[PDB]
Amino acid sequence: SGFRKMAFPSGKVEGCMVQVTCGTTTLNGLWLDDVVYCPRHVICTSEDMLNPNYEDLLIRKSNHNFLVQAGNVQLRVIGHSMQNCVLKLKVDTANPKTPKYKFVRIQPGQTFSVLACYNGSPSGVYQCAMRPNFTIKGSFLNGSCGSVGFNIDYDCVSFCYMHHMELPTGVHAGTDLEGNFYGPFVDRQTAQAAGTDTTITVNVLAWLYAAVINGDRWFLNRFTTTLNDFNLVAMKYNYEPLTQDHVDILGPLSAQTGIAVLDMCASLKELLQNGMNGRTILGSALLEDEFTPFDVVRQCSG
Amino acid sequence: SGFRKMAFPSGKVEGCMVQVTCGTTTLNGLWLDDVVYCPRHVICTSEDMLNPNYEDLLIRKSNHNFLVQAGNVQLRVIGHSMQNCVLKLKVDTANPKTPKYKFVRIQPGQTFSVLACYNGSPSGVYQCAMRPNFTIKGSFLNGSCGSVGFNIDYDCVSFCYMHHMELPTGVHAGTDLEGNFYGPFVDRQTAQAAGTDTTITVNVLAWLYAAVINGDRWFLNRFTTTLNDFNLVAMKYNYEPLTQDHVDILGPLSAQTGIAVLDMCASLKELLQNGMNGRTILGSALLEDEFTPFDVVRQCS
Ligand SMILES: *[C@](O)(C(=O)NC)[C@H](C[C@@H]1CCNC1=O)NC(=O)[C@H](CC1CC1)n1cccc(NC(=O)CCc2ccccc2)c1=O
Ligand SMILES: *[C@](O)(C(=O)NC)[C@H](C[C@@H]1CCNC1=O)NC(=O)[C@H](CC1CC1)n1cccc(NC(=O)CCc2ccccc2)c1=O
Ligand SMILES: [Cl-]
Ligand code: NA
Repeated sequence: SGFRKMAFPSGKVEGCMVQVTCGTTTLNGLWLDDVVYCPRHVICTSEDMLNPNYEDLLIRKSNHNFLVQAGNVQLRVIGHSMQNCVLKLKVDTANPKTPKYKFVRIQPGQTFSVLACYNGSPSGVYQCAMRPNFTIKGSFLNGSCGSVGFNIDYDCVSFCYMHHMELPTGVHAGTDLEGNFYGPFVDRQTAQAAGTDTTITVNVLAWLYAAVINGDRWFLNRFTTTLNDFNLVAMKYNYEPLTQDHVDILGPLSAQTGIAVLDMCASLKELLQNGMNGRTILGSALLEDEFTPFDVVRQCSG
Repeated sequence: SGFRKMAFPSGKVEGCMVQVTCGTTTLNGLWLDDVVYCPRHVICTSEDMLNPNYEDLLIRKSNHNFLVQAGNVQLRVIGHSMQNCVLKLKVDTANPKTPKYKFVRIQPGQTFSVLACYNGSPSGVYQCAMRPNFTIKGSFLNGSCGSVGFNIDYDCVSFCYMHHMELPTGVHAGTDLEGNFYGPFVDRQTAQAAGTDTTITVNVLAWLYAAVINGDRWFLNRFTTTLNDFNLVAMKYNYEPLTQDHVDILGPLSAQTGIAVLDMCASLKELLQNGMNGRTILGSALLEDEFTPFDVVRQCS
């Protein structure tokens, strides 16, 4: 038993990480088949950052302006293509380490794993949620851009995130692997607002289920609640409202523990209104909202 | 910026993970060169588990009893050697994915990454600290035995831990790769005590430093304390006493932040003496002691 923030093993993705250099700027790219994917701002000087015209800036570049290094070997860039906020460099070699893979767009409240890289070398791996405001609380220094987030489904790597920038609050923003931002963000050096973050209620309920599986039972009451009653309490503590769909998702955990989703909602209800009375839950003094029901099932059952 | 529990990438160690079967028991092994290491209780049936004579139990086994599998491939076991609490199965083939590696015995206080496996398939990676009472707060289901813990220095993999068992309190216990148990534990199904854990003081300071680098400033104070003054309040709140070596190890974070180690020791005296009152440092309402000074550096420069 036990319970940690756990990430998918990084192997299949370590094999796709390369270094991309354009003049002064070097950052990380994703080499799959004969394409390398990286953020388009690789072309920007720090002058360009304030207010780039990526169209004009890319016309100034030719394939030979792009240095791609796979470990100790360079890959000749033959083509290049701007797709929204990513750059696709067509290269003369196909990644023989290319896994079975997918590009997906994750939803708020869903988690993925981040392979944090620098100069095309994997440095560290960790688990993130896409916040309801389409930001991530990651760990990125300069040189980490084009690091990716991913899930594995046995054989298949799902690529969902590429890291582009850090916002004034210290939270991070990136794109899907077709180069569209999550949220109202642009690849430019200007102060950008994220908006009010909210707690991922369905994930918090999942965490409380993980707590009971691991034998923290003190916060359980014999009470139940309706979805509407829970929700008008919840709104008040800035909690994402809970739909029938969120209940159907929590179902398998209901069943592993024999506690109905709505009895657990009554338990959450009481925690927001009473607040933990200096007790802990999975040795935490606050409620955790970055574990999906899938995360909890993956770990507390497989 | 930002600050996360980070694990080393698992690619190198994923290459070395195999499934080992003895009769009915199946678990994870580490395959380096032409040798697979695994926990020895692989030879046990669940009655044996209660009080095993590993010597007489191993005697009954021959190489053919030992099914080893690398994905779909069967490796021919051609020799077996019990070393403390690990089995060394010698096989006909060198792992061609064997990284540069060492076997190390980490100290209490130090972190490593865990690659959790089932049926010789990696499933997840997480970061642990070795507790002062030689337990780990792992995440381990049945099948995870033979899961290994490690650090990476550039290209070289330091193997430090192999998973054997869960204690009555929910924490986990294992061996180095010479199969000596971390702590006063044996591979018997019998209730065993870890006894009093303590807070790793040097880690709390490094984490306080991680906080300042990230702009959690609020707990900084005009004051500075002495080691002796600091340690008197440490003894009380069940913290490991602080030594010159600990100050010396915190030096580089001192350099990065411009905050003397004993200025920061005074923010901590403060916090233990007044609790946090439910205020948050890097959005934790409790003090974190599972980040080393090297882990904060590695991640904050
Ligand atoms: C990547 O491009 C990279 O890793 N290699 C170059 C970086 C990674 C960043 C920087 C540190 N942490 C990260 O996550 N990305 C950037 O530097 C972006 C590029 C922009 C999309 C075009 N970037 C550029 C300039 C400024 C910022 N952010 C900040 O300066 C902090 C927020 C802020 C606050 C006040 C006013 C403006 C901006 C940035 O992220
Ligand atoms: C491995 O043998 C394995 O993965 N094999 C398939 C497991 C790993 C376990 C599974 C659950 N969590 C883990 O860490 N290890 C064991 O099953 C050990 C083997 C014995 C050392 C030789 N093991 C066997 C029996 C019992 C336990 N522990 C418990 O039952 C919990 C603690 C407890 C409580 C009260 C009284 C006694 C023990 C065990 O870890
Ligand atoms: Cl906490
Ligand atoms: Na916490």
